Amino acid sequence: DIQLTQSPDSLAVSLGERATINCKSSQTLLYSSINKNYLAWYQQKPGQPPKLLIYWTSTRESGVPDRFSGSGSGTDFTLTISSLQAEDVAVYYCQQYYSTPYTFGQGTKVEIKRTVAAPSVFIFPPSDEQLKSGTASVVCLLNNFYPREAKVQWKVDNALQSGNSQESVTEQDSKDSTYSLSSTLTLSKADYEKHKVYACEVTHQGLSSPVTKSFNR
Amino acid sequence: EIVLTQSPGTLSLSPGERATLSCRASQSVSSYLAWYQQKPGQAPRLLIYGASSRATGIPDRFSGSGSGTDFTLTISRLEPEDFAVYYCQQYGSSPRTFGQGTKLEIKRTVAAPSVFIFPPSDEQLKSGTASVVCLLNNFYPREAKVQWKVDNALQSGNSQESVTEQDSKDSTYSLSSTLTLSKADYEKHKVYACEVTHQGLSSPVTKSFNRG
Amino acid sequence: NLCPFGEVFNATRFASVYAWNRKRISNCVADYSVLYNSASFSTFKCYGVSPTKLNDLCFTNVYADSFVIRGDEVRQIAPGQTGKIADYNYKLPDDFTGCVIAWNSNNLDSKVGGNYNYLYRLFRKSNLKPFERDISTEIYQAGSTPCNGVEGFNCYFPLQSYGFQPTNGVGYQPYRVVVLSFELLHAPATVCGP
Amino acid sequence: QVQLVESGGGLIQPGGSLRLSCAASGFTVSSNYMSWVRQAPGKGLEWVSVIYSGGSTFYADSVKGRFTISRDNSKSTLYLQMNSLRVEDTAVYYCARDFGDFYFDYWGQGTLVTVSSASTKGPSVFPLAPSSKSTSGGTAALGCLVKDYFPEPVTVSWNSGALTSGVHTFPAVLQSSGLYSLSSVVTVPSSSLGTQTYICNVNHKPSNTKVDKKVEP
Amino acid sequence: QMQLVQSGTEVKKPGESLKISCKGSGYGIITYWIGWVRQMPGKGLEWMGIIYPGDSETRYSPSFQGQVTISADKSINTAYLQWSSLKASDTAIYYCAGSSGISTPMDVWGQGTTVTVSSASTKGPSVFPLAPSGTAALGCLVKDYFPEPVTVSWNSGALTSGVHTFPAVLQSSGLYSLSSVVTVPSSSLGTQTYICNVNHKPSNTKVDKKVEPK
Ligand SMILES: *[C@@H]1O[C@H](CO[C@@H]2O[C@H](CO)[C@@H](O)[C@H](O)[C@H]2NC(C)=O)[C@@H](O)[C@H](O)[C@H]1NC(C)=O
Repeated sequence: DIQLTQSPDSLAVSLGERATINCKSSQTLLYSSINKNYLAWYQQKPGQPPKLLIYWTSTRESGVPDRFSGSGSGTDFTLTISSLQAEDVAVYYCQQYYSTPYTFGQGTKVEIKRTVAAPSVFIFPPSDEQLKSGTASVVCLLNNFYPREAKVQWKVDNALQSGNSQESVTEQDSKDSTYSLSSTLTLSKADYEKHKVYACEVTHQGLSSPVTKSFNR
Repeated sequence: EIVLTQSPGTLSLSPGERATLSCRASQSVSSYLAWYQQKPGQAPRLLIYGASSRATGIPDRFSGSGSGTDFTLTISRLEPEDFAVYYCQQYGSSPRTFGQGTKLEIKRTVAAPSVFIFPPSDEQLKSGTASVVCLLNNFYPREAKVQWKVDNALQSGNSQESVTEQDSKDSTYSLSSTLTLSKADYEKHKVYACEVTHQGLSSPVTKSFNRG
Repeated sequence: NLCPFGEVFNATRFASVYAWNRKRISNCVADYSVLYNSASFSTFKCYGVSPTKLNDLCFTNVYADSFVIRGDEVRQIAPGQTGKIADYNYKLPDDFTGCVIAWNSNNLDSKVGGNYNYLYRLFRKSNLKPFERDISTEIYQAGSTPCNGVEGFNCYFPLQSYGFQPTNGVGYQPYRVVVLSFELLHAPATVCGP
Repeated sequence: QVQLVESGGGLIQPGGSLRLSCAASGFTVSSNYMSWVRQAPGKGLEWVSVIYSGGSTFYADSVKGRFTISRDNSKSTLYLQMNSLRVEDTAVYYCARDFGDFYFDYWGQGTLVTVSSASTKGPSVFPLAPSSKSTSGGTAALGCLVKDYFPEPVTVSWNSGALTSGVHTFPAVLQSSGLYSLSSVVTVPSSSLGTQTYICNVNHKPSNTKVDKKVEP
Repeated sequence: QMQLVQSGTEVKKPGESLKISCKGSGYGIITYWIGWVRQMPGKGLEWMGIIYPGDSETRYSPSFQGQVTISADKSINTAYLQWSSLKASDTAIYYCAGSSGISTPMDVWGQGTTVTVSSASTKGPSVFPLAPSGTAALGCLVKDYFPEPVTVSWNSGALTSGVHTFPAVLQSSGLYSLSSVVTVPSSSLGTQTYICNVNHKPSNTKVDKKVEPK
């Protein structure tokens, strides 16, 4: 059971720059008779099966652009992507095939770097038809913001809510490389009509002052 | 001859609910009753024997209850594959007898039927018979009233209906009504209309055509 | 020096049909008028012999077979009959000469909640020969897989409990049956009427 | 595992004889109670005959003196010789292993016995062409009409099994003429009528009839 | 030039058995060992086991040693991953990969087979409008549907710029909820009509909901 731990978990690199991913191994992956380290690198774009990039830590798979290079020996291995482009956004795994069972790393997320953009905050009250079903859902939208990190808090007549909301985040946009986040607060009609003011607290590095969007039932 | 009577004739429940079925006997049988499940196109499958004992390979959500003249099969947490026709059979006195069965169908939101009408094909008209097909597509509940009105005159006695089982995906029924007439009778009228009455329709829907 | 008919008919407890008891009666005199004049017997069917003329005859051996069955199964206690009781529990020969006497014993043998003490043979690979008693409890092998004395798939217990709850119908209620087998041959006698 | 596979069903004239077979697996037929249970089309279940493990035979009154259940240990098969058949006997006959003449724990797939003085006839297939009357929106309805065949069954496909989504094959309805009628319809997008070709494949084995009908709007 | 094609998407209740397929076609099929990789929703790749189609030699990861069975049929060049009793934890997407040998990288990968195991049952989505409150944003709420996926389009695909359909999120109820929002000029609310096309194929549900200001 050879363990592979790779760092960093996430990486943000700009166009025409270098990205570096490390991979730490718990055992030497070197064969006596071949003098090659048995470690491999894989690329997995979202929604697609993994693709092999580099094997033996130095040799590049045929068809891989030469901007990908492998390095390292012993227990340390590194993957270098010089001149990062838009099509290299994926999750990269280091896998050892020295001996069964094969093991993978936890994965490394790679994204582009963009000029900081403040989110556009909108809030949507639950529709009349949904209220007929006895459940009210309030949707708060953060549109076209970078970086992905953001803080969202739900205030229902103040006093905050903890555990009645879920968040969904989109991938980086293919052109402007921004992010979109939606947080939906789910409550029954009984609890929905027991309060008046519903507010969506938003915290982001685009603006120092938190932005609050609210409405009255 | 001892008769078993099952209630209800048909039961409609959503998945996850609890289904209760009845089986009343002409005479006391003293726990000598069994329960069978039969899916459409398949053979009956044993569920309960001894009126309470569970057959091998039967999930715990099926339970048999009752004795003497009154018996009850209960299904809890209904799963989509648990919907079929259920029979009760007594083995207290020869000859062994079954029941009329109880159809168990999934309940869903009301869906109005799409109405399509098919004039008889020219190939069929050569043989001297004309058949007009009216299609009611993807509706619920099953109850639907189909009337043929030819030249605004109500037709009766020459139409047969057929309804599919519940679809495995959207749980909707489909109905086909065919009006069969000879070529001579078919060409003695101009306007053929199909009128559909259903719960999901604010007013009756009529799809019609002219023989031209 | 009378024959002990009361020990058989008025016995406190009867045996199960699969393990039917038989009492040998010899070297005694009997009064058959206590039978065929009583009104307790629901069915009194005699084959070959005349119960009315029994009081002035002689026999070598008279066997009294006793067991308990359902009312539905009383018809099977008869020569030439077929069924679970006739084939697997108690079979009479086609030339049986005697009487089958039965009566309702719901008040005696039927307990609240089930007697569970009267059993019948449910599974047997072949039918019984006349006057045969199979008291085996070996697990019935319904397949080619050995049972090894443990019940399971294709391995059932050959015996079944009757139940006998007092609230059941007349057909389901227990019935006590006494089968009298008469036999005359050579000349030892020892079983005569008055 | 327990398998019960039946054979012998078909069409037979009234008064004619017919024998049913039931190949068994997973138990010894000479040691188990076995029963035949029939089911009239659209009706409930009805017990017919049972053979005890000791060879005893018992029959229902409606079939007594005409049917004769039997077993063959060498071939592991249960037989039901049906003689002097009547129109009322028309049913699907099931072969079931019986537990001590109480209940049926294993059932066969079932074979259909049809008793009638009508003669076998192959089906006639006519198209149900799409039109404006058959187009309630972006979806159009088309199908086939399988008419005047006897006896059952008829299997209907679309594009030799390629088309299976949104296909409704209605149950056979017995016409006043004594011949079954069946319709199968499909729902397709209205933009594919001039591009795709729809063919319903109708197969009626009793008449050795195979019809591949094209439908044109 | 070795190609792997897997079986279709599977949705099963817990406790059911499942057998998936992975057929290979190429030139050096005799040299390829077929492995299996599991990727749980939001998790990384997990190596389950490998098999050689020729002699059917099979090696399992210790985690999956006794709860999965890998079999191969060298006649038709197909490897199978099989379960006896499915668990809710088995919900993932499974890949079959081909290695030209043991202790060799995996060159060939299949498209993947999505497996969903849930106690829930098929249910159609409920589509609720998101009322509009310069730049103005509206959208549609797709709630309480099972199983995935649901495709959302606007104006029959005419509107595609500014559309953000968020990834589905599993609710505590065991169902899925999804929101899709668009960005439009605030001067077109009174004139332009916006309709979201929500199609849930494993329900035969197609809803065309129109959104307008309250
Ligand atoms: C079993 O016992 C009863 C006993 O009851 C007898 O009733 C008759 C009716 O007049 C009477 O003659 C007796 O004296 C009673 N004897 C008593 C009360 O001890 C008999 O009826 C049965 O015949 C007996 N069984 C046999 C085989 O004799």
